[PDB]
Amino acid sequence: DEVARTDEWKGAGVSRLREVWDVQHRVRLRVLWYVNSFWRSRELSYDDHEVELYRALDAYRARIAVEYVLIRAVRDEIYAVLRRDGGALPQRFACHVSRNMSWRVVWELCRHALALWMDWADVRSCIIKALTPRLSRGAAAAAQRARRQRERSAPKPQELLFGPRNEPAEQTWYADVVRCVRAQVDLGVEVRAARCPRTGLWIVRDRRGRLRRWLSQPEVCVLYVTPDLDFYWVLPGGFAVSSRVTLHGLAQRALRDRFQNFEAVLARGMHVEAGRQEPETPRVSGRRLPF
Amino acid sequence: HPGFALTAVRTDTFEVDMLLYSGKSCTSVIINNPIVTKEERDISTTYHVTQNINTVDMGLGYTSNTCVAYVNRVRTDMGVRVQDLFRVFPMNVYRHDEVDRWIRHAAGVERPQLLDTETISMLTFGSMSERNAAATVHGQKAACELILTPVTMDVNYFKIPNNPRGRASCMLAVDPYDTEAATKAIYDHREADAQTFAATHNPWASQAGCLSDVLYNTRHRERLGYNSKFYSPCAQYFNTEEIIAANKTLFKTIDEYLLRAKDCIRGDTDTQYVCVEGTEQLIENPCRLTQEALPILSTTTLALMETKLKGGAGAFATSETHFGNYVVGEIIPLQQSMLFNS
Amino acid sequence: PKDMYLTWEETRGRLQYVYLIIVYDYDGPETRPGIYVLTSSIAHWQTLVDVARGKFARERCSFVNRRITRPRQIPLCTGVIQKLGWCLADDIHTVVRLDNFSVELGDFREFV
Amino acid sequence: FFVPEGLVEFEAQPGALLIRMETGCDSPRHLYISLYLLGIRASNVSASTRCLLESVYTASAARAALQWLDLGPHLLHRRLETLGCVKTVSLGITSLLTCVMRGYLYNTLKTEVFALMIPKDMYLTWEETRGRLQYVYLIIVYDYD
Amino acid sequence: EANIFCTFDHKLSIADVGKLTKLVAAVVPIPQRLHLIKHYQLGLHQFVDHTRGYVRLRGLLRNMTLTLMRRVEGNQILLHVPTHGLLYTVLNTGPVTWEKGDALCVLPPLFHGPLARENLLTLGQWELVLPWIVPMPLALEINQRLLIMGLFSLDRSYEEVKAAVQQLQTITFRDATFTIPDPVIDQHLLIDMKTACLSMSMVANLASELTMTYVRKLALEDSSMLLVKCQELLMRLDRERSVGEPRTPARPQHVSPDDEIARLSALFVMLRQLDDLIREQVVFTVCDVSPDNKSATCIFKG
Amino acid sequence: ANIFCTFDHKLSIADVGKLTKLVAAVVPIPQRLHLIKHYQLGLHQFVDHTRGYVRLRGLLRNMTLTLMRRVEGNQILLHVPTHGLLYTVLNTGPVTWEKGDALCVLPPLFHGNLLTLGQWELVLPWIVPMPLALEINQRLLIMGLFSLDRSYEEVKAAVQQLQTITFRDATFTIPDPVIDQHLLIDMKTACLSMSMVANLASELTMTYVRKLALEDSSMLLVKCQELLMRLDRERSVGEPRTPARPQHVSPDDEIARLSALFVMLRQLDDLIREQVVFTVCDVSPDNKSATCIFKG
Amino acid sequence: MENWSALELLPKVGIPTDFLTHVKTSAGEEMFEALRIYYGDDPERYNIH
Amino acid sequence: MENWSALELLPKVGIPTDFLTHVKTSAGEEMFEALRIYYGDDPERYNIH
Amino acid sequence: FFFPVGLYLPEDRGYTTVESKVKLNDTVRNALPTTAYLLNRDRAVQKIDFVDALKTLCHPVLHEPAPCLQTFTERGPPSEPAMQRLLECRFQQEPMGGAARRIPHFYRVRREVPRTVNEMKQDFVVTDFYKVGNITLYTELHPFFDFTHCQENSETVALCTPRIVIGNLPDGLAPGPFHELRTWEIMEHMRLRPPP
Amino acid sequence: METHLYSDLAFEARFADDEQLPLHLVLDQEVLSNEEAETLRYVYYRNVDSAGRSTGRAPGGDEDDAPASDDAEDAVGGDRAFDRERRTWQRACFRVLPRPLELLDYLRQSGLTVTLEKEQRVRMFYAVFTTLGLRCPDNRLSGAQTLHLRLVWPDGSYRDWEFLARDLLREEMEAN
Repeated sequence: DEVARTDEWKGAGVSRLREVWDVQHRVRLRVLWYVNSFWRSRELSYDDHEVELYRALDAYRARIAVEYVLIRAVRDEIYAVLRRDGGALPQRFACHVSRNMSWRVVWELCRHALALWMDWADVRSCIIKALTPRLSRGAAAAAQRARRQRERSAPKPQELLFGPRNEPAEQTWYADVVRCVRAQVDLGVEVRAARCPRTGLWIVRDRRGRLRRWLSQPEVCVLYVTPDLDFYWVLPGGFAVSSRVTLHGLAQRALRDRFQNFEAVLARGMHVEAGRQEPETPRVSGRRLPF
Repeated sequence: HPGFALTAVRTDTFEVDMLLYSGKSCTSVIINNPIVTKEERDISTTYHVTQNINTVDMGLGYTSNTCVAYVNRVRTDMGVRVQDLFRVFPMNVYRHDEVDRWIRHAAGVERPQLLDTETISMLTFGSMSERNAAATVHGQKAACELILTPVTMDVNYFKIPNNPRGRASCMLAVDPYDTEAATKAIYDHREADAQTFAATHNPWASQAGCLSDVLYNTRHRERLGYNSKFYSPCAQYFNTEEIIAANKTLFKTIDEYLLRAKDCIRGDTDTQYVCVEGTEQLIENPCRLTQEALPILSTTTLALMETKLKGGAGAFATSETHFGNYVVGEIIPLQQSMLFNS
Repeated sequence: PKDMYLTWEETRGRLQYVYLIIVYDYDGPETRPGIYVLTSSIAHWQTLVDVARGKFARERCSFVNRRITRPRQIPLCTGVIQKLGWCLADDIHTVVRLDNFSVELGDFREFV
Repeated sequence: FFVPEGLVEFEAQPGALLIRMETGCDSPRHLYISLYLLGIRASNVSASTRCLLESVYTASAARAALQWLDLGPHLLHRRLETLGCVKTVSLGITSLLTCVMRGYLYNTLKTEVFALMIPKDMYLTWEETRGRLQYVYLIIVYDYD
Repeated sequence: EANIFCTFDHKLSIADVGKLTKLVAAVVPIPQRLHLIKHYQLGLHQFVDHTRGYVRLRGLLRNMTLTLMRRVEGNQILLHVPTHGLLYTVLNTGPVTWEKGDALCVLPPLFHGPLARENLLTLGQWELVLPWIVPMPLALEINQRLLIMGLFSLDRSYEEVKAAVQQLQTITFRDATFTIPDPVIDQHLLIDMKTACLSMSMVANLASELTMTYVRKLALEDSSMLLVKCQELLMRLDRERSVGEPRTPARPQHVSPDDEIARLSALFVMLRQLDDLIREQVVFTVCDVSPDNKSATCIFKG
Repeated sequence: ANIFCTFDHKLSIADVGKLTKLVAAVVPIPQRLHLIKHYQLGLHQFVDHTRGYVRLRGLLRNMTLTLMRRVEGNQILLHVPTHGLLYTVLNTGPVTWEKGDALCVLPPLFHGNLLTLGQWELVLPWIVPMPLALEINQRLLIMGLFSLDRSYEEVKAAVQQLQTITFRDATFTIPDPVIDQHLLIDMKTACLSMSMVANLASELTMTYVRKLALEDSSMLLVKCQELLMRLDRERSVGEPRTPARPQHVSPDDEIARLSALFVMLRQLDDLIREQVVFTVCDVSPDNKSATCIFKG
Repeated sequence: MENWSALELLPKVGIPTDFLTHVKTSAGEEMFEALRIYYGDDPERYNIH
Repeated sequence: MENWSALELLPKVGIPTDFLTHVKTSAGEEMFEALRIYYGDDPERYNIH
Repeated sequence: FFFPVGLYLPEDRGYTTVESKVKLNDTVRNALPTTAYLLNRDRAVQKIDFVDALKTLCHPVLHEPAPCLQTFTERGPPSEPAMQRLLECRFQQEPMGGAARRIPHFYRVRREVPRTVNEMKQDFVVTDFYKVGNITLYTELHPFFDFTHCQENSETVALCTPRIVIGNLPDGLAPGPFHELRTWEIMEHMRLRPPP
Repeated sequence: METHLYSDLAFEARFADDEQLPLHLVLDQEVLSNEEAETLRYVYYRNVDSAGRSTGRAPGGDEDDAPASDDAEDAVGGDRAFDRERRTWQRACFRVLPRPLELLDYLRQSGLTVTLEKEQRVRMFYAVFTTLGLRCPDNRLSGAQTLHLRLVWPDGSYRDWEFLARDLLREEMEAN
């Protein structure tokens, strides 16, 4: 009888159940240990010197710290350009203002909101979420093509009179809303934005088109980031300070290890055609009989 | 008593001898000679003789009329046997097994059964899951209900012919071919409601997303896994898209009422299934035209029903009301002097 | 015969075709072939074989288990379909037998 | 009036406005364009209707008038001169139109009353209750943004 | 039983009855096999639903029974279900070249390429789309390419599967070109892959120690064109596996030919089981075609 | 349907006496044509030295068969049978019939009483019961597989054992597929195709059970993967360490593998299947003709 | 769709019409199938092709 | 698309129709405007609407 | 046909119009309706209770508000600008260890919290709650759950929470005296209608 | 249950190309919510080595150590950084049981025989059976390795849990 490995696998049973935690002690998942695995019959050696654990903890520290050192770089850039201009900032966002108004207290509230936002930074925030489309698959040719289409010459009448017809006035902006009447900070916020054609400033609405109405509230402050990594930090009254976010003091494979945007493969219920309207999810559920 | 109050509906089919009036030569019937077709069998020889007929109306308006005249028997039982939801949704089970087993032992349903595939449901017409009972002493049956609030004012919502949906969902009050005003009249709630000037009468029954709305809109039943063969008496009051599709000028609504808005209940089975485009009988339903249900005589206590039965003719017409007990009276004496009249 | 009859249906299809099906369960030492008469509303052969595979995958895993547990002994088949004819949904009679039966002596069509 | 073939799309139906546009050249220096071909210049027009009606004027002379509107130092109404409404075409390679200067619009033998057509985007009313009569006006309003 | 009557709901114009009367002796798929039917149950438009899967229509169309259209008289079309072995005639609506002596199958309507959208029947919210009566080698190629697109596309990113499927969807058959519209991954397609995988592994096990090395023996022996064109595939296989040399085969040690006969018999069983998943049944075998390829006659049922 | 088959040659009355013994025999015709010559009659239109066997079985799938009905002096009434109705055919092949046997049709390689003209001959296919047909089909196919190595002698004893065939009153000599130490070309493609299919069946399931068990993975896939491990362990036991299959494959080589597997599976349907033609009924005495139902 | 010119040109018969409701109401509520209600004097019945 | 049954059933004028090329050649190489070639014997001429 | 069973008439509007005819002993089982008596096809007193409605009351689709939540969240916030006052929630999450000293630090602000929706469903009396003067009627969807529209990370998200007991029903749909009579029925059930 | 055997045999058969070791897991309500476990598309693991980057790259040196330098054109390297980041993950098998259960009574309701030292009868509402791989470079193995569990839902979002190799084999490696 050439008896199968499956029956001796089951009848050999499982030795013991051992649970384990993660490093941050957030999840706690359990591990089985079957005796009839081939894990036993390879005769593995095992050892852990402490210097390797120290280097492992340092590498894991870097992997956790890449986001917060990016946020610290953002704060340093804010303070750098705020020292650089000399304290005089323009209004880059459309809001009607009054002249007789106390403005030193708005500066105090702006410093307060800046310290509060630095206290409550997280990996689920503006710059990380705006960075995730930049790490994608077709980002290189898309940015190259947008650069070439931006840097195209003035068209001659030949391509206007016989060539093909020519051709994104709104942008997908990401926002961190902080607020000091309640010390409530709001992290993952999406804002549709474009220019006001009557002037040269920006108009910020919802995806529904709400005309986002926190800018008139005197206590909030917002951080805006654009997909081309342009930077904005807007105190009430429409005045704001601008920069570029600088990530050049950071490694590349750390940025791809941490929050590189995901690419999916084909499972059941998915179109082998690329990009049609898919049907519903597979949805293996316990409410129904599982069929 | 739990913290709510369910209210039931039912469809009860009578047997009607309707009389028909028509003027002289209302239509013209064109016939021709019979046409034979020969079918060869091994022993027999069956000829199908055919003859085609064109009927042309010779009237401008409705030149011929009918009226419902005389009933002689009630086909259904007019009972209170509650509609089995576990057979019209045979798939939805509880997540934990033992509580599901305990509920199945609590109710009468034995086990969940798997719904059929798409191709099997293409070949067969429907499920017809439930069994004919052995002794069917009173006729077929239906009684389906809705969870309502116990503070529904009964005097205007259970004594007159009212739409049990929560709002007056009469589409004919809407100006025709207007789709926005229809959902403004039957779904929105920051405005008055027809026939009862509150916003609604049951917040668990009116708007989109009520358990009535998710349980008796047929599209919400297709969104989950439902059974098609069974007939829902609520379904004429909650299939919203059919009512929006019935938003025409009223002549066309009457034409669809006498042409397409007649229903199917098979007469032989013990429950009330639906016909599968059957040419046997089409059941005329005047409730679908008006979107209103009719209040039937209901009684809280035994003694009020006793003094209803002790009273003479027209005793069912009134509506007596004690402190915490109440009797709704029938708006038509079809329990008074139908079965006694025979 | 009430023992050999089975279905996976509410038997409310109009034209009920019939199918002889045998299997080869190798959970026994030699073989335990479960002979079966099967009605179905479905008429096409291949999709019926797919439904039967969905219903009889335990015999398939038993078949592969016989193949691994005994290499020298050849496994013969897994099962053979053969239609016999078709009837109507009211022609059944609860031993369940049929009053009318159109015949169609089809072929031994195997499946795994 | 004569017209090249590049402009007579959306013109085989009788009844449409016809405005002669100026052109700083010498030989084709006047050109007769329809109102619908002016629709690729109005900012009032939405994107859907514009991408519709620009996908019918993909000929030679239509884009030349489009360029000639956007090449001078002047405005539009210092280059547009209204002629009125057409009533018939002739459909050659150089189509012949018959515009109506003053009066009604009708067929020969008056058997058919032609109708003036205007696209939905340019239409504009300022009252919910129209009178027994209402006049029609052509409004050009400039956005000096 | 042999004749079924489908009645229309709408009134019929002259254009409607004129479009219908050109559809005499055409194919109509009917699911229900009832004696009298409405036009919503006619043809295929009751189940045509894109973004769902071509294999779904191929599965359900396989179950629907067929008929021919004759004796159209307005508000009735009198479909006639053909019985087995008798001689009937068929007009092909789909632009497929027909040849004599050929056997036909039924496939869901894959579009010709210009997307003509010739519904060839007008209702307000109903169309009469038709399945394509197709010769056997094209339908076999369709099932083969469908299963290849099914097996290949697992666990692949969109890039390589796009650059392969854009080649694989294009078919050619007698100066024509068609595509597969909704090739998506479905449950029936998945269980057909699992059965194909079981069958292929059974072919792997049930090969003897001499049929496995026959191509190696001929690769030592002969050099034809297809010898090279198969040897490159097996050589790339064995080179991606091992970076050694593909060994010369040895002498056959245990010869006992009843084992080889039973071995090839089990191989034949598993190979017919694998082959039936791409082969559809013959629904029409032709007798003679019109020289215009507009119609033909066929000796089979529906 | 009727077919009239005439002869342009002169027909001797002795050959009429030969032909009336073929009162009802199966003959194949390449296309259903109402009036036909005799050059399309039989299997003499496909005989040569180089094609041999598999070409005729492939060309027999698409030919339509027919039965001779009566004999006029210069035309033969051929009658195409239809399904369900029954006819009386003659036992042409060397095997004798029994009741209930499903009859299949096979090209007569061994054949060796036929109509004779100056360039045209008459040859009729063997009407054999289906189990014998599958039996000699797999016998010829294994005999074609062994064709490369007959320089050894126990394999010569093997093919000598495979040469004869056991049946009721039957010792036939199935002809050698390899002639002059060379194989005929269609059998060469057939044996090569089943060889390479047996190779790719080994070399692709090791990938595809991994590709498929990322879905719902029943015990069928588990025992399939263990069986594949048994095949791998018994394959490379006399070999170095392992074949060591990789995971990241080029897509187009996998396409060229799988399409080749299916397209060479496509050209083996004529050998793995059998056209059943007749299911026989009550036979005549001494078994030289029989009434049979045409199950086609 | 419907040649309404042939109704206005061919000689009719004279019938006493008795609509149920008012005839403009039965026109505006679409009891009948195909309507050609207008006002004034259409010259549509003259251009015969 | 004209009613070819009307051409079939109406009585025709017998003409010595003698053009230059073959009939199938002048048809299939598109000399005329709207062709309609049935090869068998179409029963569409027998359905009158 | 349709009919109610088990309703609750108000007590402050209570009356009797049949005094001379009926006289019921004053136990609570006659003072709270739980049955309904109808007539059959024959003139026969049939009876329906809550017991026989178990084929409907206990279905697992009745306790799944997920399609209800989906239909509630697709039509999102009320577009009425007059009622931009009730959709304000701040439902944060913070640690609890520092809370015992942050509780005098919470009132270091002098700015109030907006009113919650479930608070806003309780300041209507039994009879105006069905009128249009209520704002929260688009929140009451199901007798087993609480539906709301209020804000997380400055976006109005729909939130469906289950009413674990029957106390979370609003008083307009479930008034206090009704609970008192229900408890009186419970006390009659345990033979305790005179309590000690 | 049924995926653990298959993955055990798969890692056995694939052991010589990569010396991964099987790691049979169960996840429950402490990890992810039931709404997340009902639509869980597939899992992902990666055997990051002890001191450095990962397994899917070159051992010493690469072209991903450079700064990103804040450019628009090749914002992070280009497509090659995407290919290196996609190559380093491997897809483990996956099986989810979305009904409440008890693990030991489930495995005894299947064919297995659990002999635990004392009744640690764990209860849960939904059990997803996953099975990762962890590498040994040579036949020895360092405890300073770490894992990265990646759980993917079809919207594109994910979650990441990480834990070392030391705590995984703190007792079981010491039991052999």
